[PDB]
Order: sequence, then C-alpha cells, then structure tokens
Amino acid sequence: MLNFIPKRCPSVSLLFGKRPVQRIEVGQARHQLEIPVETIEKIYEGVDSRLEYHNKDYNAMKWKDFMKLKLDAYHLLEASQSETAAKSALSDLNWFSDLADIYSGQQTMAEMDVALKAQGEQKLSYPIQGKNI
Amino acid sequence: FLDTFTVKATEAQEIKTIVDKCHKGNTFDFHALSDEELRRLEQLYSTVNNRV
Repeated sequence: MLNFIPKRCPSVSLLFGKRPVQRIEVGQARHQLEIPVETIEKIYEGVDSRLEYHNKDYNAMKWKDFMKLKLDAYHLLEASQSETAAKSALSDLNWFSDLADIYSGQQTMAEMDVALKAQGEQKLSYPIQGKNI
Repeated sequence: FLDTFTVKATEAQEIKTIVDKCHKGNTFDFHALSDEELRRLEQLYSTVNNRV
C-alpha cells in the first residue's frame, strides 16, 4: 500500500464524515467491508499536512505510524499463509488459573456457609437401652 | 434385635463416664484436652448414627 491518505475536505472527498461508516471493496472478488469513521479518523492524527501529492489531494502519514500499519498487515498476512499460526489473535492468556481459583473458592465458601446454618443442633434424642426404652 | 437397632448401655456408660465429662463441666467446651482416643470416639459416632 502507499502512504497516500485522501484529504477529507469536501473539495477532494465529498461526503467524508456525513455518515458514521465507510465502505470498501476488497480483492478480485470485491468483498465488502465496513469500517467505523472513527477508526478511519484515527489516521488523520498521524497524517502530516506539510506533504501533499497527486494534485494536492493526498497527504502522508508519519513513517512510524505508517510502518506500524504495514507491520500489522504483514503479520496478519504471514499468519494467513502459515498453518501453525497462533489462532485467537489475543495474546498469551494467563487468567484462567485465577478464574479456577475463585470458582473453587466461592464453591467452598458456599459449602461452608451452609453448614454453619444447617448445624444449629439444639439437642438430640438418642434411644439408650435401660433408660430410653 | 434391640442390640442391632439401638445403642447399648455399656457403650453409653463407657464414654459417658470415661471420655466426655473428664473434659469439662458447665458446657463441655472443647476437645484438644484429650488423648488420641478422641479418634475412637469419632469412630463410635460413625457406629451409633449408622445403626440408629
């Protein structure tokens, strides 16, 4: 991809932010994809306005942000190309132990907040030979 | 019959006179003041309630 972000002025991109969504066609099959206008507006914080190309209709991003974007694309692409890729793009999850521990803890705390109530044990009546019989 | 669906007075007397009241009086408070045979008393529990 190029570092050419269209100017959002209406003289260049008519009707940029009139609605809260943008749409694009992707690939040879031209799959549709909808993107929030806020996700798109995130780019215009990195956009640099000193630089203007192609009839002064496209600005350039800062190289840090542009290359971050490129690296994210490349990572997604190579994950798509590989078979052993780490599905579940979320990173190393390590909070299943705490969940198990709190589950067992609540279970036990209920089990032993029961038998404080279910063992008042006022008195008992044991039948004993010679006396109760 | 009654020896199998009731507790025996000898079993009663044994613990009543040797185990329980030797601990403490007015309320029979706690049980750390005792021998290992408290475990036997526990076994006695698991006999008595499991015959009655």
